[PDB]
Amino acid sequence: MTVKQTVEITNKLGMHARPAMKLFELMQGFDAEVLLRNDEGTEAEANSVIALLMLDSAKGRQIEVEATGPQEEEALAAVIALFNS
Repeated sequence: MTVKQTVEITNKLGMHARPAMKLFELMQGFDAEVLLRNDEGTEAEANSVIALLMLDSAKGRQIEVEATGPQEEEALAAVIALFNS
């Protein structure tokens, strides 16, 4: 059913890497295509660390999370708890 949400960072959308990178390494756990973007117009497909570096400038912005696959919720929901920190 796809899942997508806009997580307002407090100053760390996991952008850093470890957590945002877990999506990917964890994606191997959740079958889902989690998409990370900033309402700013910055778009990052959970897997393009380069793209994640983009939202790094986040710090206050808001991210739009979108996952799609069997476990897109657990995945997007796992980041969220992370995006939500």
